[PDB]
Amino acid sequence: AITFFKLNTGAKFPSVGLGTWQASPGLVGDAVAAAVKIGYRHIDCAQIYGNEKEIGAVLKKLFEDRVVKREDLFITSKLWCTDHDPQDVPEALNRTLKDLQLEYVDLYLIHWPARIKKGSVGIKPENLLPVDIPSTWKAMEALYDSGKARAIGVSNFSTKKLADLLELARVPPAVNQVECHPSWRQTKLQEFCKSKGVHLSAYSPLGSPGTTWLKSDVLKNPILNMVAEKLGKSPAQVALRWGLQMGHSVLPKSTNEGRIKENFNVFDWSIPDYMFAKFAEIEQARLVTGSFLVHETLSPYKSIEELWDGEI
Ligand SMILES: NC(=O)c1ccc[n+]([C@@H]2O[C@H](COP(=O)([O-])OP(=O)(O)OC[C@H]3O[C@@H](n4cnc5c(N)ncnc54)[C@H](OP(=O)(O)O)[C@@H]3O)[C@@H](O)[C@H]2O)c1
Repeated sequence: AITFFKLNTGAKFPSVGLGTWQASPGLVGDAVAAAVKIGYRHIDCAQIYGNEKEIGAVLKKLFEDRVVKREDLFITSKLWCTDHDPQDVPEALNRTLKDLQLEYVDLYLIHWPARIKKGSVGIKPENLLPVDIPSTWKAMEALYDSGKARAIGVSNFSTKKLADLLELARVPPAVNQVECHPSWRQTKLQEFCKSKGVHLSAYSPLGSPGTTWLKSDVLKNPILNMVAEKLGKSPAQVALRWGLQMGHSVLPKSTNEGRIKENFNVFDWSIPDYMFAKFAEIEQARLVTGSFLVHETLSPYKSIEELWDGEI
């Protein structure tokens, strides 16, 4: 069925989470409510998504109304690039906790391996700062030690950056949340993660078709669509079930009730082995390049290639 994965802390991580990037403050509450009512037990959040207060207000209502108990939900949030200095780390989590109306998060992630100055809404390369992941991770470890974050992890870390952190960390990252879908399979990183006991969690598992500045080609892939037609499932369902069968969690985002439901119905069927093999020939390209962190003169990362340590 593949309904959860065990983290290196022992915690059960539900395998399908509701994504909330680009879910507006006006729509995200009803989306979270609908998702939890349908059976989702995992919500992927971030301070930078601009909607944690609205998520918190609905979580409060769901708990009060006895739809779910806090202990049965898995809530992830992420430390934004402005808040990597160790002094700023616990303040950043405390703001997220206040907004989400929680006493702890189940998972707290370093969102990207980069620092940015406070004080611009927009990102400009002038505001990029030198990076110090070991120092930031030590501050994350204190949040884990105190129970404010029951698990800590990273996001957008290449194999090399994750390896470098693992070599020196006291608390190993529980999760590395990265772009992963049939057009960006991440087999190298997944294998490394598995060997080290780190769970890989897939963002943009549908290829983020609603993002205007990305090509919308993942759910249109002919191999994927043939499998969908043969099994009587939607292209999104096939993409999601594929991810589960590859051994990673998936974080599909929707603000539409029907799609939220559709995306969760990925446990009562499977992609048969021979059909599954066909996915291996889908052309590969990374959609989310992290170009906002890349600059020839002003950044620790002079190119996209450097940001991903060649994983492009
Ligand atoms: N750590 C990171 O740096 C990072 C980066 C990117 C994403 N993420 C996380 O991962 C989540 C998922 O990634 P994502 O939001 O980029 O994209 P995604 O989940 O791959 O795709 C979401 C898009 O697909 C549409 N959609 C959802 N279900 C569908 C279905 N059944 N059929 C057809 N279209 C469907 C949505 O529209 P509707 O909303 O209208 O249904 C939306 O436009 C994010 O929301 C966020 O939580 C993290």
